[PDB]
Amino acid sequence: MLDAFSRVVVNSDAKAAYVGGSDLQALKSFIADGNKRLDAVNSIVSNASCMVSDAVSGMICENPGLISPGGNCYTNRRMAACLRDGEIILRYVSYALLAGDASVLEDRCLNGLKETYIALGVPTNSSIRAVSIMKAQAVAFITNTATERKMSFAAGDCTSLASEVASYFDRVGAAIS
Amino acid sequence: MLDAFSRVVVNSDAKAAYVGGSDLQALKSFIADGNKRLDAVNSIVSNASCMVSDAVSGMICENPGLISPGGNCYTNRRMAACLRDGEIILRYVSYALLAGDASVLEDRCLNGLKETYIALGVPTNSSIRAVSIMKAQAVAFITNTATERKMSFAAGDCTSLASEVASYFDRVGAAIS
Amino acid sequence: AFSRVVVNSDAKAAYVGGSDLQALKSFIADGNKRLDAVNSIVSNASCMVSDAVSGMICENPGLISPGGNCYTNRRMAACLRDGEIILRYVSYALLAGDASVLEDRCLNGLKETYIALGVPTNSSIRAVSIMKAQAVAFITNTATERKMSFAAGDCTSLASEVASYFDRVGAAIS
Amino acid sequence: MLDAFSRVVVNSDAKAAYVGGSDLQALKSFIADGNKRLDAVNSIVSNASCMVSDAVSGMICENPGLISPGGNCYTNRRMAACLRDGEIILRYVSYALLAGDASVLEDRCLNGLKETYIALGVPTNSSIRAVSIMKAQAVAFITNTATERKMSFAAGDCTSLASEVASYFDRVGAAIS
Amino acid sequence: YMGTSVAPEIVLTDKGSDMSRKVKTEDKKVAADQAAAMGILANMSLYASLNPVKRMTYKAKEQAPAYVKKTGNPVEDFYPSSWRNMAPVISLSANRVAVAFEKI
Amino acid sequence: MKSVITTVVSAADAAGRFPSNSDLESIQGNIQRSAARLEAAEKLAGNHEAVVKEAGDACFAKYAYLKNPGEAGENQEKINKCYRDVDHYMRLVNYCLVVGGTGPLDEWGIAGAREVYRTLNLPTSAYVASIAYTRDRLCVPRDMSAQAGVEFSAYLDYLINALS
Amino acid sequence: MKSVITTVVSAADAAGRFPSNSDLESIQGNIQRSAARLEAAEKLAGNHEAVVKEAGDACFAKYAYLKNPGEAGENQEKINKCYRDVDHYMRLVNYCLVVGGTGPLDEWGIAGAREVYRTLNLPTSAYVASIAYTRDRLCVPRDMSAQAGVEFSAYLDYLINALS
Amino acid sequence: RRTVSFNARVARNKSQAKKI
Amino acid sequence: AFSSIQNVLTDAPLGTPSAMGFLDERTEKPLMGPSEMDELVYAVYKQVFGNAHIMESERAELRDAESLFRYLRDVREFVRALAKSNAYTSRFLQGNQQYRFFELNFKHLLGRGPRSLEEMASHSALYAEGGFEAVIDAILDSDEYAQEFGSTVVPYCRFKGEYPTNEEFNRMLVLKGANSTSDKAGKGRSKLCYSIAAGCSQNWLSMSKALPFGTEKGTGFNLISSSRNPAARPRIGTKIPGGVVFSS
Ligand SMILES: *C(=C)C1=C(C)[C@@H](Cc2[nH]c(/C=C3N=C(/C=C4\NC(=O)[C@H](C)[C@H]4[C@@H](*)C)C(C)=C\3CCC(=O)O)c(CCC(=O)O)c2C)NC1=O
Ligand SMILES: *C(=C)C1=C(C)[C@@H](Cc2[nH]c(/C=C3N=C(/C=C4\NC(=O)[C@H](C)[C@H]4[C@@H](*)C)C(C)=C\3CCC(=O)O)c(CCC(=O)O)c2C)NC1=O
Ligand SMILES: *[C@@H](C)[C@H]1/C(=C/C2=NC(=C\c3[nH]c(C[C@H]4NC(=O)C(C=C)=C4C)c(C)c3CCC(=O)O)/C(CCC(=O)O)=C2C)NC(=O)[C@@H]1C
Ligand SMILES: *[C@@H](C)[C@H]1/C(=C/C2=NC(=C\c3[nH]c(C[C@H]4NC(=O)C(C=C)=C4C)c(C)c3CCC(=O)O)/C(CCC(=O)O)=C2C)NC(=O)[C@@H]1C
Ligand SMILES: *[C@@H](C)[C@H]1/C(=C/C2=NC(=C\c3[nH]c(C[C@H]4NC(=O)C(C=C)=C4C)c(C)c3CCC(=O)O)/C(CCC(=O)O)=C2C)NC(=O)[C@@H]1C
Ligand SMILES: *[C@@H](C)[C@H]1/C(=C/C2=NC(=C\c3[nH]c(C[C@H]4NC(=O)C(C=C)=C4C)c(C)c3CCC(=O)O)/C(CCC(=O)O)=C2C)NC(=O)[C@@H]1C
Ligand SMILES: *[C@H](C)[C@H]1/C(=C/C2=NC(=C\c3[nH]c(C[C@H]4NC(=O)C(C=C)=C4C)c(C)c3CCC(=O)O)/C(CCC(=O)O)=C2C)NC(=O)[C@@H]1C
Ligand SMILES: *[C@H](C)[C@H]1/C(=C/C2=NC(=C\c3[nH]c(C[C@H]4NC(=O)C(C=C)=C4C)c(C)c3CCC(=O)O)/C(CCC(=O)O)=C2C)NC(=O)[C@@H]1C
Ligand SMILES: *[C@H](C)[C@H]1/C(=C/C2=NC(=C\c3[nH]c(C[C@H]4NC(=O)C(C=C)=C4C)c(C)c3CCC(=O)O)/C(CCC(=O)O)=C2C)NC(=O)[C@@H]1C
Ligand SMILES: *[C@H](C)[C@H]1/C(=C/C2=NC(=C\c3[nH]c(C[C@H]4NC(=O)C(C=C)=C4C)c(C)c3CCC(=O)O)/C(CCC(=O)O)=C2C)NC(=O)[C@@H]1C
Ligand SMILES: *[C@H](C)[C@H]1/C(=C/C2=NC(=C\c3[nH]c(C[C@H]4NC(=O)C(C=C)=C4C)c(C)c3CCC(=O)O)/C(CCC(=O)O)=C2C)NC(=O)[C@@H]1C
Ligand SMILES: *[C@H](C)[C@H]1/C(=C/C2=NC(=C\c3[nH]c(C[C@H]4NC(=O)C(C=C)=C4C)c(C)c3CCC(=O)O)/C(CCC(=O)O)=C2C)NC(=O)[C@@H]1C
Ligand SMILES: C=CC1=C(C)[C@@H](Cc2[nH]c(/C=C3N=C(/C=C4\NC(=O)[C@H](C)[C@H]4CC)C(C)=C\3CCC(=O)O)c(CCC(=O)O)c2C)NC1=O
Ligand SMILES: C=CC1=C(C)[C@@H](Cc2[nH]c(/C=C3N=C(/C=C4\NC(=O)[C@H](C)[C@H]4CC)C(C)=C\3CCC(=O)O)c(CCC(=O)O)c2C)NC1=O
Repeated sequence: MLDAFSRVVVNSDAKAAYVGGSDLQALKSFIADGNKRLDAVNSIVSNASCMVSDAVSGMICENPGLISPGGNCYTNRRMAACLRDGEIILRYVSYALLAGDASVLEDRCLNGLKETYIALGVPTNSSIRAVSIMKAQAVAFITNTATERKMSFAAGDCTSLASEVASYFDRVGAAIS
Repeated sequence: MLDAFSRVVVNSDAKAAYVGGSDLQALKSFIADGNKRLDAVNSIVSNASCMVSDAVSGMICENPGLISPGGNCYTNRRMAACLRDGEIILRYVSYALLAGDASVLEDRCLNGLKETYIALGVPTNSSIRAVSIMKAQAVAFITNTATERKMSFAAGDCTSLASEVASYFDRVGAAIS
Repeated sequence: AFSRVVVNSDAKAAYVGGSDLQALKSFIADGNKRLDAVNSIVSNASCMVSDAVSGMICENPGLISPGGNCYTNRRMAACLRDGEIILRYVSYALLAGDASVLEDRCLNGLKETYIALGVPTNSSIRAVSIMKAQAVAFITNTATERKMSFAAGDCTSLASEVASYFDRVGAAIS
Repeated sequence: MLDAFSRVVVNSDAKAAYVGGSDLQALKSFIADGNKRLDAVNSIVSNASCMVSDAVSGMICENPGLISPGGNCYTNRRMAACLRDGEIILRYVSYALLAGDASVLEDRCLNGLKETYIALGVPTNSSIRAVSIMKAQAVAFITNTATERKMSFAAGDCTSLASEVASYFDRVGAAIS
Repeated sequence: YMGTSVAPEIVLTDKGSDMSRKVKTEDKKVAADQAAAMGILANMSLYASLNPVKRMTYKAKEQAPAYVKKTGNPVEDFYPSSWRNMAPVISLSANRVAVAFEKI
Repeated sequence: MKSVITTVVSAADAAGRFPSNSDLESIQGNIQRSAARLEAAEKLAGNHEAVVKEAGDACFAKYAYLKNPGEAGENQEKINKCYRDVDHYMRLVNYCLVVGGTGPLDEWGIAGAREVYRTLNLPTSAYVASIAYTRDRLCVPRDMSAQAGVEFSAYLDYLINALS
Repeated sequence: MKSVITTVVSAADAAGRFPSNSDLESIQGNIQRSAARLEAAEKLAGNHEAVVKEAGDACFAKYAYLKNPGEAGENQEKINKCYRDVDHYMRLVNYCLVVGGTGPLDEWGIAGAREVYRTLNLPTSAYVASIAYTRDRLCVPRDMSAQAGVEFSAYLDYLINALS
Repeated sequence: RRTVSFNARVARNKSQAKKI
Repeated sequence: AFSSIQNVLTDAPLGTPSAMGFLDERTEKPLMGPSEMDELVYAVYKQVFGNAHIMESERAELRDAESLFRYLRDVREFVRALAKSNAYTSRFLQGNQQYRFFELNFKHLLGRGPRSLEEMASHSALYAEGGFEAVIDAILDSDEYAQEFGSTVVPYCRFKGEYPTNEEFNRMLVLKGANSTSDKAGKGRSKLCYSIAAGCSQNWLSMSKALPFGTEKGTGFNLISSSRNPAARPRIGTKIPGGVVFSS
């Protein structure tokens, strides 16, 4: 797996060149805003079990045929597996937010995720809703635009990290579509 | 005359039928609690132009990809066609509330609706989201818990009718699922 | 790749009502501050473009002389029209929080058009820089001759944001 | 796996129905003729070692190239593996006759059997012939019409058990063809 | 009966008295109202223009422009006559944003 | 599922053995006990609306804090999804009386159920208050026979001990 | 005992390796937060008796059906045990601020917690109605430092996300 | 080669339980 | 339980001398000595790791698990110590999917393939309650590991003949390959993942590459399709004297 500093190394190992100062200003700025990246990670992992409970049960609201007999989220065994999957997509995105690089989300969580969900028969138009309901809830606490649960941050712009998470949640949505 | 109120629907043309003052006075003693049910359907259709204006705009309020270039409520006319079919659903639900059964709704409005929306490429995962906004307006207007507008009703409880008009809105949601 | 109001040839008004503003005001962080910073510019839009292009003349009086560009009173009014349009998109860019509609509809090709008509670029860079230095003082309410009535707090985040938009205008004609 | 009572309740679970007195008259005759189902399966497992060796060597009789050099019942190594396999097939169809549903024969024995045989080189036309001999051996022990070995039963028809087990032997040929 | 767009329109009349209380369940073909969709399609297009966190996680597709023949002069190519001197004017009031695009 | 027939043929399958005489001695007991539990099955089938009506409001009489706002039984659609989730459990007791095993309960109704009720804030004490109401509402010579009541109540408190 | 110092020496022993200067830098960050999470330590430890008097009644303010005879908190010895079972967590949150890790909550308070509250029918909704009070009682310029209220309100909802 | 009357980690236990 | 391939066409399984050395009170085992020792360690390194080709500066981090193995002569404790290593999670956990990690635990520690989706989903139920060490010690302390390998022999791919499902033999043949085959060749991407969750089977050429020498590796393929049609209802008739009876 890779992080934000290691992607700069493995791109300049491919050119047989030392990492000069012309490639350090994307990394010296990374440790400058690195405190407010860590400040915005734990707004996601502390609200995580309410986010998976909202994003699954809002997918039931939009598609009510998931809980019909023969639906995919019908019985109690199939309902708990859907709650377990949305916690896993939230867990691997919150590694990639912490690392600053989408390597580890791609090849442990998204590796063969589409061919698994076809074989199980999981609907792909409802499973992209549950990663997009919680996409909007993950740009909530970064931008502090939450209805309930206001969290005490420090003042400044965090829309770079809010747009980076929205890149990461659509990387899931481009993988299971 | 309630059997003649299905005659004006079955001809596939326009016929107007009504009951008199003495005829409705026999109707409200025949059926149970019919003064509430005429108060139920008057509370919807007095606000029916605001109900489909808020629900279709409320569908864009959390899903703005429909008005994205490439979406389905784009280019000037599809938005007008979506507002027509939102008003089609509201008059069949309010007639199902008035007649007391869903027997005019599932065969004349929902029969064939699922195959028509997937033929046209209508996104059926968002039309259930537009029905559930209209369900949330309807149980406010029956129980007079609408915040921006309060009507004048005789006192009592109407939660049996509000559960009835909620259950017709799931039948629209079950057919398009 | 411009913005969500891509309704070109249709609509043109698009207001936002009251309850849908409550869906918007509970959706922007410092959305009360961002609306007051837009209204501190667009209430003073006539005096901003008048003092900028007169102060451009007050530092460079060669544009009133014959041969200069802002001779022949239409062309002074066309410079007053172009001073407004640079202000109205940046006052939109403070509102939307992005420069995507500004870089596509207003700033795109602005270098090649001004050298086509013989517009002096260096004087217009001075004209935006006067409009940059005014709107910092309007947003932080350090405007000298007129002080607005705002609520208490700071607006130094938005004043750094609007200077980033005015530097994009100065980059696009440099 | 399922049996004949579990097969009915997964049919009603697709409709969310109750297993009532209309559906229960098939299950009330499965227990009514349930003595004859037990009376028929110890007519088969009491003769199962004679049934396998007659069916395998009766397949050698109609095809003597199976025991020449290059046949796939040639040595002692290959002939004992063929005798083991026909005992496995007769074991799983005695489970399926006992349950009254061919679920356990179809997922454990027959699922994936065609790909083993086209990787190990097993001829499938003669393997169907060894199963089709012991189908005819099984219907002669149930109806008590074998030439040797008359077993002691009670009087009546077991003609629906003899054709139920003939359909279980027909699924083995349909799965390796 | 599906595509014909008819629907039972119910009208209640009540004047308080007992002999004033008809219900009229007649049938009308409802019509797609073209003009009031622009009070919904435009206002939601500027609701979603001003969302900071619905312009991310709901990203629009990459719309191609019209066939603008770059004639060669940049004052017609980059700034055509349909977009000549157009700019947004924002008119705030109490509980209203009210942008407008007009030639200024 | 799990029943009397699937127990003895998977005990036989792991040993590589044919159906022996002890396995056919078991399914004789499925024949003899069947007239009890197929009478309790077809009594609960034609009476399932009134036994989940009485089990539903005995839940809210003991726990009237659920109709406080913010709780589980907040509005009428959440009351209606409570009467549905106890009509699901009386369907599975009818499925377990027909099969003659605990199979349809512990993999359509009990598997995953502690996980989904913990996330969605549903209390399990309200679920066991409904099921234990129907176990006392049964009386011996009126609602069924005396041996159908022993089959019907034993599948009721297997569900109680699984949720406890 | 999961903390910052054990996970960089149990991932070098599991690597079979000396600690190099990557996991020397991993507890340079232990120096920087030690001034702030030990600020919240004794601020809880001198105030612990009032913040369970103010949080423990809020589950008996929310859930007054607990005092009913036949239910969970039906006499005072069950009330006195209930204020003990929330002072155990405030003792355990005090250890999680000291060690810098989630260890003493993971192995003493949530380890096997979901089975004992199920079998004794102690409702876990009233446990996280009481940690949610102290998550909503702290005002950060009054009660502690600004960074200590980050670390106090990180281990309280860590209990909430583990108990539900 | 497994020799059924055999164990693996109660063999660890009883040599440190007969000494106790 | 005859199995015509096992000790005929393959080799004999390697391991320690006996299991009666643990009851010997003056020793712990028949003491093998360091030529009879390290050639058994060569067979544990070729089986838990695939053919990973571990270097000299990667074996130095496994110095402590061998030094315990040459005193406590238990093979199962050596396999348990090598699966909690960094060299087992940097090859089979780090850049793989979750069912790729699970399907290699059945190869490296059991010599078979997983038989079910229900058996496979219970291994992800143990991942939620203890991580990857809860998966590894539950395989090692199972009943299936005790009555096939024990403390005595290396966990080898065993041709049994009497598999509990026929599909279990198919997924074992896809998982092991030839001897010039490691298990890093896919980029993550579990091979058995589609067939476990759907219920279908494998491809005949991928299984017959991994069969031994002398077992008709590939013949029997008709030139039509390789799998079965579940929706087909054929007519299979039996001749009686009079006509033909279709007992369907
Ligand atoms: C984005 C900011 C945005 C929305 C969100 C969405 C608004 C929305 N509103 C409701 C609820 C109701 N809508 C009602 C309709 C009307 N109210 C009136 O008084 C007139 C008659 C009519 C048209 C304006 C009613 C009565 C309700 C219920 C009461 C209430 O106001 O809450 C919903 C559904 C439930 C909800 O999520 O709140 C939505 C989605 N439109 C937007 O632009
Ligand atoms: C010469 C004839 C001449 C100039 C040169 C130029 C002077 C000048 N003034 C500013 C600054 C501001 N202009 C402002 C605009 C207004 N003030 C008002 O109250 C009304 C609303 C409006 C129009 C008159 C404001 C608010 C400022 C900032 C306050 C300040 O005094 O600094 C600049 C830009 C700053 C700089 O970079 O120097 C210039 C160049 N005007 C002339 O008439
Ligand atoms: C958990 C309790 C969090 C929390 C998260 C938020 N969720 C937000 C919005 C949202 N919620 C739902 C599900 C809800 N809507 C429904 O229609 C139904 C029923 C059918 C349910 C259960 C949806 C679909 C959405 C939409 C997201 C979107 O499309 O934009 C939300 C507000 C928006 C936001 O700020 O992200 C939040 C904050 N709420 C909380 O306060 C705690 C921390
Ligand atoms: C945008 C998402 C937020 C916002 C973020 C900011 N946070 C800033 C500083 C900050 N946050 C913390 C706590 C944090 N650091 C850690 O090491 C850990 C974990 C152990 C956490 C949770 C600290 C210590 C700081 C620095 C000083 C302070 O505020 O205490 C910050 C300033 C930038 C910076 O100093 O790096 C910003 C902008 N503020 C917001 O308003 C939005 C909502
Ligand atoms: C063991 C001897 C049992 C027994 C078994 C039965 N076998 C029955 C029929 C049958 N057997 C063969 C094979 C036989 N015929 C050959 O030509 C050769 C050698 C080349 C052999 C070994 C065949 C072909 C058939 C007929 C199957 C068919 O028609 O396709 C049988 C059927 C009843 C009957 O024979 O009338 C039974 C019961 N018979 C016994 O009594 C002992 C217990
Ligand atoms: C058709 C295969 C036979 C035939 C069968 C009949 N068997 C009948 C009754 C029967 N069989 C058994 C023994 C069986 N039941 C068990 O519980 C066990 C093992 C535990 C076995 C092997 C019994 C006990 C009975 C019942 C009669 C009695 O108790 O003596 C039977 C009667 C119909 C019925 O009662 O179901 C029939 C027709 N008889 C035939 O002629 C063909 C060849
Ligand atoms: C609106 C909120 C939806 C949406 C709707 C669209 N529907 C379009 C056409 C259409 N809709 C119906 C169903 C409705 N109209 C009827 O006349 C009747 C029957 C009484 C019903 C139930 C029909 C039948 C049709 C047209 C099919 C035909 O005429 O052959 C439509 C136009 C599609 C187009 O022009 O390409 C739209 C946009 N689309 C949305 O995005 C939301 C979810
Ligand atoms: C439930 C949605 C309401 C509510 C309804 C009640 N209305 C009651 C009496 C009542 N209703 C009407 C009007 C109704 N009858 C008609 O014939 C027509 C015309 C089509 C309509 C709209 C009248 C005139 C009355 C009598 C009032 C009076 O005496 O002045 C009522 C009382 C019981 C009953 O009579 O059935 C109820 C409960 N009340 C509510 O609280 C919700 C909001
Ligand atoms: C004033 C402070 C400047 C200056 C301005 C002049 N601009 C002239 C023409 C012109 N410029 C643009 C580009 C820009 N203005 C717009 O209105 C829009 C669209 C919204 C854009 C992108 C345009 C489009 C035009 C009009 C030409 C056309 O439509 O093709 C101009 C007139 C030049 C002339 O008539 O020869 C002047 C004087 N020039 C200055 O000296 C100061 C620095
Ligand atoms: C920065 C440009 C200013 C400044 C801005 C602040 N405004 C604050 C609150 C506030 N502002 C308005 C007006 C604005 N909000 C709207 O919704 C609309 C249009 C409908 C406009 C023009 C209102 C109504 C409020 C709320 C006041 C109240 O609650 O009564 C504010 C306080 C923080 C906040 O409320 O978010 C600030 C800092 N104030 C400044 O100091 C600089 C100069
Ligand atoms: C009533 C006595 C309860 C109560 C129940 C509520 N349940 C809610 C949702 C719900 N119920 C189930 C389990 C159900 N589904 C099945 O397939 C089977 C077995 C065949 C059963 C028993 C599930 C899985 C769900 C969640 C998904 C859904 O809505 O269908 C519910 C709504 C909660 C919510 O919106 O999140 C309620 C209120 N409520 C009570 O007061 C007691 C505890
Ligand atoms: C060198 C300083 C000594 C000496 C060393 C020898 N040690 C031998 C075996 C051995 N050592 C340990 C302890 C160490 N290994 C571990 O794995 C752990 C804990 C993780 C520790 C502390 C153990 C457990 C063993 C036995 C395992 C094995 O058989 O290798 C050893 C081999 C003896 C032999 O050949 O049988 C030697 C030579 N011995 C010396 O004479 C000097 C003083
Ligand atoms: C499927 C299972 C099944 C049941 C368990 C019962 C449950 C049940 N009992 C009663 C209804 C009743 N049940 C009884 C019987 C008794 N009440 C007592 O106090 C005595 C202990 C006991 C005698 C045996 C009586 C007296 C009534 C009528 C009064 C009442 O509502 O309880 C009703 C209302 C409808 C009716 O009257 O039939 C229902 C659904 N019915 C079923 O269909
Ligand atoms: C170590 C952990 C710890 C806590 C979480 C708090 C919890 C707490 N809060 C209060 C008590 C109080 N706390 C506040 C403070 C506030 N109330 C508000 O509404 C404001 C938003 C906020 C300012 C920051 C006020 C005003 C009271 C008195 C009113 C009351 O809550 O009864 C008390 C009673 C004694 C006291 O005042 O301290 C306690 C124990 N104290 C602690 O020692």
